[PDB]
Amino acid sequence: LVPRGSHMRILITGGAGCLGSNLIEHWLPQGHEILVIDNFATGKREVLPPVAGLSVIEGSVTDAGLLERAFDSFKPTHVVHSAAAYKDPDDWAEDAATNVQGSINVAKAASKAGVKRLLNFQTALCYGRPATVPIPIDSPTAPFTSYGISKTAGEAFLMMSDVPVVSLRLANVTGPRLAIGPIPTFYKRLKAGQKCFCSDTVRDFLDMSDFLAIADLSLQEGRPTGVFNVSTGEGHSIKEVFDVVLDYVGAEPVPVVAPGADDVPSVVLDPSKTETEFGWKAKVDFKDTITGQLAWYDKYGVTDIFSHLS
Amino acid sequence: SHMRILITGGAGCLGSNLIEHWLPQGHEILVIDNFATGKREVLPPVAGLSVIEGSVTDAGLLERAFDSFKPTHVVHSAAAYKDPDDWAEDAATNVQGSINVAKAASKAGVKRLLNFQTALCYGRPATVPIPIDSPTAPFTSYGISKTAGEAFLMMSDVPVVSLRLANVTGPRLAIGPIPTFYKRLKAGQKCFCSDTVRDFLDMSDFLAIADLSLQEGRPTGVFNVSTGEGHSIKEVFDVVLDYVGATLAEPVPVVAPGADDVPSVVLDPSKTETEFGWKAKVDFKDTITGQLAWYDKYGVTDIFSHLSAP
Ligand SMILES: NC(=O)c1ccc[n+]([C@@H]2O[C@H](COP(=O)([O-])OP(=O)(O)OC[C@H]3O[C@@H](n4cnc5c(N)ncnc54)[C@H](O)[C@@H]3O)[C@@H](O)[C@H]2O)c1
Ligand SMILES: NC(=O)c1ccc[n+]([C@@H]2O[C@H](COP(=O)([O-])OP(=O)(O)OC[C@H]3O[C@@H](n4cnc5c(N)ncnc54)[C@H](O)[C@@H]3O)[C@@H](O)[C@H]2O)c1
Ligand SMILES: [Mg+2]
Repeated sequence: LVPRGSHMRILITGGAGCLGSNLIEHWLPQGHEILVIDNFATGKREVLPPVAGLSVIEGSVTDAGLLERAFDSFKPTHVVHSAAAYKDPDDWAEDAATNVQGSINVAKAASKAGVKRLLNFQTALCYGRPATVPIPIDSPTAPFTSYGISKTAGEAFLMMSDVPVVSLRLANVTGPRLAIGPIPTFYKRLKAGQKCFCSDTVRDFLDMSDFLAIADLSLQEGRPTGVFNVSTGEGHSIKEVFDVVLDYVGAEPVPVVAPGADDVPSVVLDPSKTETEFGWKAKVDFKDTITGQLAWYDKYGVTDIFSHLS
Repeated sequence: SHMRILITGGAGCLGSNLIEHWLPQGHEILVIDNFATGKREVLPPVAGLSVIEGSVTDAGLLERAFDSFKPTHVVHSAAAYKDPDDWAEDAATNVQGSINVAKAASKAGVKRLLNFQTALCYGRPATVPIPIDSPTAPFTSYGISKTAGEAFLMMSDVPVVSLRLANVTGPRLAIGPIPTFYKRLKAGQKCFCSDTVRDFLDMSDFLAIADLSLQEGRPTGVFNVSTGEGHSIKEVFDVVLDYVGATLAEPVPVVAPGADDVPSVVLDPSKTETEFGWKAKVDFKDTITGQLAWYDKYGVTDIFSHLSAP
């Protein structure tokens, strides 16, 4: 039915996570039909209320029969692959099963089911220690952690698919229900009057609204396929983030501390090919990105369970 | 210098040739193999040799093998590759299998783990001969899963050597251009050579570096194993023609390489020479000729054992 001429039946793996739930909140009010598959390893049941147009299967992308049955009953036109394992750096076996084998399973099931477009999200950890920052899209993959090695292979399998695939390599995305990293940490700590420390690292940040716009473009028939960096292309230090929080919240000068052994000095993506090929560009700058995150904390707390669905 | 060696994939070409080299020296050897491609004939019931039939994907089986056998050394030679559409098997054997082998070896406190890597990990190289610090950029099921496998092994606390190998020739090689030209030329069938360049390594040179790799105090990490010289498939053909003594009814056509066929894959072994002091001794003509001489004696067979069975 609606939206007229472009109703999607969207199968979203990992739909109970941050990105998944934010996409559901974006698409469901438009009339799209959504099916989520999640094992609740990190995602939350509370972000998936029993509303019309939304179904939820508690299961794993590693379970290939659960997937064939779900693709067969639901008949999606589109797939968003957002399921990932990462929480235990030493559980290589779970990373490989979810991130490699689960990607392969989704790919095979999508191809059989005839889906029009498949959207995957890739961690910038795929680049490992880059030689060039901002990282060009044609830079090699060079992961050196369980999460990066497994995601790298996952993406590589997906790119062999006969289904048109977009894999978005992502900046640190901010928005509703983000509850980890420097933004919430500096916010809670500064309100608690606790000592903060800034890693001596450059990172990039993307506002949820800009993430949503490229996700929309990525699922349109006829649009480009392949791997794409999604960023403003600007990098900001952890200290710069801290400074925005401090001023926002209104509290000895903060020490610049690290970086840890496995911490890459600078990770900032070059989005130039994505601008060219999609005509997309990130509209929300750094200050507004962090500020809107902090504004969300003021209203709902540092929580990962506040649903904007009725 | 007595070794208790656990060899996964020991029924295959490299594994079985290793066993023939090491078992006469008094080493105790356990093989784990699922016989996907390796043959039961190459592993006779002799003193010093144990065979468990099973998969590196089976974490339970592996734990029980490492516990009972207590290896001092591990040679990880198991790989899946035969069906390029069977991504799930490639990922299970090559990624999960490598992870199970790494974890089990770590737990059992092995002195040294030896891995073999396909040059498909390099994808389409930017520089030939391929430097050892070149990126991994695989684009096939076999190259992707093996790349991930090796990367997981490199995260082990056990000392690891991973050898990126030229095309190894020796007893029981029954695939590739060498046996194909030998058989076809003797039968009067038309041959064609792809216009590609490759490297070839005699078994004797392979045994030498494998030996060095298993010795305490030796270097660790990734290494290219090669003469460092490349030869076209036409050059291989030419050696086979002359050796077989055939007369051609038309010149061999040299044809443009396939879609997925990398034009030139030759490895630069300099770091291996620097750190190991190893250098490949057998030149191209002698390497090809030694393969053809083996076929003259035994035929193109992968079931002839050089071990003396009771
Ligand atoms: N949020 C970011 O800024 C960011 C940056 C780079 C890449 N990514 C990628 O985007 C995707 C979503 O990230 P997120 O930030 O929303 O994280 P998230 O932890 O909130 O993950 C999404 C979900 O995956 C689920 N999951 C894990 N294993 C599963 C399994 N085997 N079967 C089904 N579901 C499973 C979790 O329960 C979770 O809800 C991931 O692939 C991640 O690697 C995110
Ligand atoms: N021979 C070469 O020139 C060459 C070149 C580069 C890399 N390598 C690497 O060297 C290693 C051995 O190669 P090969 O030429 O001997 O090939 P091979 O096919 O003869 O041997 C691989 C062996 O692994 C076994 N196997 C497959 N899946 C298994 C599983 N799940 N559990 C246990 N065993 C399993 C097969 O039965 C087979 O005996 C492989 O890792 C390969 O990728 C070989
Ligand atoms: Mg092989």
